[PDB]
Amino acid sequence: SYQDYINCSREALLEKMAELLPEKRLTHCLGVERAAMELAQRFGVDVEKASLAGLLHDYAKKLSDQEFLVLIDRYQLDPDLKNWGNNVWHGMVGIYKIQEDLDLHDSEILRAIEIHTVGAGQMTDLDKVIYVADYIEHNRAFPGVDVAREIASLSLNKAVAYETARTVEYLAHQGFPIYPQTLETYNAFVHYLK
Amino acid sequence: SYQDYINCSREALLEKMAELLPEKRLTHCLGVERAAMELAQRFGVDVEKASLAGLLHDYAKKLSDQEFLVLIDRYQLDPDLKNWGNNVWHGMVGIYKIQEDLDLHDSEILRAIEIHTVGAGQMTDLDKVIYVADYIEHNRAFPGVDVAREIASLSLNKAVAYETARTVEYLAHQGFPIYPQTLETYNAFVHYLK
Ligand SMILES: [Fe+3]
Ligand SMILES: [Fe+3]
Ligand SMILES: [Fe+3]
Ligand SMILES: [Fe+3]
Repeated sequence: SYQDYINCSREALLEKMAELLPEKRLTHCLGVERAAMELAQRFGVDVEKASLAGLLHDYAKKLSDQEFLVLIDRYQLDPDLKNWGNNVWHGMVGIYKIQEDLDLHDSEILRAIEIHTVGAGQMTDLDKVIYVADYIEHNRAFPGVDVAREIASLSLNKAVAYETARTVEYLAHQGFPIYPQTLETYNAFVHYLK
Repeated sequence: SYQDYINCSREALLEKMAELLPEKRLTHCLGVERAAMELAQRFGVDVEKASLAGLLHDYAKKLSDQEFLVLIDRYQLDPDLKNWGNNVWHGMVGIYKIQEDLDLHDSEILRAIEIHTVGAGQMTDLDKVIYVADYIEHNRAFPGVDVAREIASLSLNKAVAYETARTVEYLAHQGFPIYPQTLETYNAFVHYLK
């Protein structure tokens, strides 16, 4: 059960998340919970850890900038984090809020949430499951999501590679800064595209 | 004159480069020489240093992999360079071959050639001139070169930003590894797009 990892039931968690997040965002989290379960089954990851990490991954999406800056100071995190924003923070810093609120201490689940946006050069299978689940969950509708879904049916690594390449491509297309850890992920996984 | 910086005349250099490079590549170098002169005039860079760096920038384009690996060892360069290829090497390592052949010691010209492919987070105006000249020289015909040319008529910094964004976008589109220094350039300049 979820209570093996957090301080409340799944039902209790959903009630709490419904207060924290817009409807569309909670719907997304429920989508990631489901997609993570399917991917974990496929690729030999604990379905329960995948499901919970999937539900929780965007728990901190709506924290204010000030709250994130407070957490960076309190946990004495990488000071460079102050140069970024919500997209980097909600996973990389938001894990601390999740830990405070839910008493989540499982290192594997925390790490999967931590890097769900930016990845890392080295990712566990759980990390990859959450990273991909976020991109392919059934509520998502962006051009090319069909390709991501097909790839994810065959190869977890190629799915990470594809998603990361598309993210880097889109950020450069839009003229947004690219977090350096994102490139670390990109360069580590891009060989899987062939 | 060019002989103020190298061990031969411009005419002598062109004869030497004609033996080293395919016709199309030498034509390109002549295009960069010209574009660098125009940009340097516009943005307050020594036109002579810009012209020479422009002509020389791709001097080492046709060195073999083995020759580059030999130079990395001989000059005890960043060992990570062995994980890359011609695109990174011809500037970053090729400067040593240029120095050997032509007795080029001017630090400014060498640096501009060194980073003409990947840029850096900190670039001199000469560095930016060569970086942009390479992209907009009159022989180039790629979709969007007209936009690059317009931007370069107004802002050197925005031209660097635009070129770097398009390069990162294209590398990710194609599924090629992105040299980390390229991202350093991207993140440093992307603010100029606005
Ligand atoms: Fe997220
Ligand atoms: Fe998400
Ligand atoms: Fe070049
Ligand atoms: Fe060139």
